[PDB]
Amino acid sequence: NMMWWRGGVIYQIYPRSFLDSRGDGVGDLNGITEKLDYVASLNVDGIWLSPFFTSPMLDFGYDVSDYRDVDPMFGTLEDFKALLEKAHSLGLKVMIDQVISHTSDQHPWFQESRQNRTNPKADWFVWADPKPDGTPPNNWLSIFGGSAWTFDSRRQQYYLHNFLTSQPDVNFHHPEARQAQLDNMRFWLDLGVDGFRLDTVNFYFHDAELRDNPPVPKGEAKTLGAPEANPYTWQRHVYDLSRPENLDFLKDLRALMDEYPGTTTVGEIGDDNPLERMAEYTAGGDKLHMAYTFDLLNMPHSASYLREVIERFQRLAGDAWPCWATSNHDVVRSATRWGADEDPHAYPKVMLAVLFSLRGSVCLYQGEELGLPEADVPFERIQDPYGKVLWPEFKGRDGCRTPMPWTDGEQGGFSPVEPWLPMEARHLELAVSRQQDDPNATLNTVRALLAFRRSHPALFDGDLSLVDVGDDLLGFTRQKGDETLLCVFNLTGQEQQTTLPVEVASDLPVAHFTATRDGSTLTLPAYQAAFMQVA
Ligand SMILES: [Mg+2]
Repeated sequence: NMMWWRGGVIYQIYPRSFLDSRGDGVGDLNGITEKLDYVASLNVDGIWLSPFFTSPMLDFGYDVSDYRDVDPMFGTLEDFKALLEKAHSLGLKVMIDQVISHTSDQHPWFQESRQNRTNPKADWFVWADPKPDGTPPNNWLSIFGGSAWTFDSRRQQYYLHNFLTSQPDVNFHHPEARQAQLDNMRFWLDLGVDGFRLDTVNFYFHDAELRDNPPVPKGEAKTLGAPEANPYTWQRHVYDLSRPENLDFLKDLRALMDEYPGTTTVGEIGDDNPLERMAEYTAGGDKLHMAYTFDLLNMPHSASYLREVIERFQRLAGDAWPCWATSNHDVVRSATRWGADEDPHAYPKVMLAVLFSLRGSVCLYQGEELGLPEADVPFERIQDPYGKVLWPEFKGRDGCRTPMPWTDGEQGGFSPVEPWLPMEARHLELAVSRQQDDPNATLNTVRALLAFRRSHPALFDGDLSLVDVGDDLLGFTRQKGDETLLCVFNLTGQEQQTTLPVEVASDLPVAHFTATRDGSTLTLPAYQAAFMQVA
């Protein structure tokens, strides 16, 4: 089953906030291992672990100082090997973040590189002379605030960092640096991991000519990957990322993956035109296997919007393959971001039915299966550096990173001490223990939906054809071989009725959804999904 990834459903675990088995208030690897039975019970096909590598934690793991080891607060490399073995014993694939665009400034490569202009690693990061006036080489901005360039007195040069000052970007124009990153990835492949989530995958190359970005014209939409309050959104990102050279590197990376049959990659795209970049990066069978974008990670969420995304994607490369996600550790939890003005119990169920019915692979974020709302983290508990630069207009990402509620008890059973981010009180009522045996809880809707998805080949990788069910319903067929299903979703809080545009052979009940069909007339109460076998 070497193509499991092309349609598979992956559960994203954010290790710091999953389960603290050790007792310091931070989630760790043994905590994950303890809960792998729960993960398998979701009927997902695998997991993706956010970073657990040695890190000063200034960007909570995305600032890596040793690519081939586990940070002591998460445990050890043997703990990882044990996690991997247990996941495999349960039939789960294990993917891990690879953060190859940048290192921590505490990474030995950077410690060496920064000493002078002449050392063996001088060119492994992106160094440039100041302008004659002493200022940065160009107008590029860090996503986390200020110039993307920081001066280092040792070299009398600036280095580039798209993110924190402590996250210097690796110079992909330097072949030895690219190869060192591939070798780091091979280390994990040799341990038996099933694949990688590639952080900021389109960022790897910058323009060697260091050209200024043009401004975004007034009245034009801002990028989907950053809050509008961020100055980063005032530029069109043409020279700082998404450069042609990256396509060739993706081929080298794919060649590595191809040496390990059954392994996969999902790239994180952060681009002004993200569907286009995802299609380009995942086409040709010789680059990324799949990638996700911020198209479904932002504010719009109507049936019309979703149709628009699908229509746009269906004009792009026919050999592209998307991974769809509605939540992750970088954005407001979907139950709030999309569902704040909808019924808090019913809406996440139909939203997830949609996610699980789109043509593509799926990433499901920890806690999204519980219908968890965004947490409200008080100012004095804020941890994310991205929550301390644009406050209060943008409050960072801590609200989606609060600890998982295993129980309704003290700290939700997450830790014996006060956790690194506060347990959200509302989450206790929605805890795993509270949903486990409630057939009406979102947890069990998810289990049922994913069991249903598994039972229909059309819902793994079938073609998708939009059908006309009116403006306020989302409807499409999914087809693989002899199976054609009609899928219709009412994402609204009001009943909708439509004539069906295709002939239906039978109804397919799932997960306590309650749509009524009388011949060609389909009635969908608020927040209901309907699946039918097409004649
Ligand atoms: Mg711990």
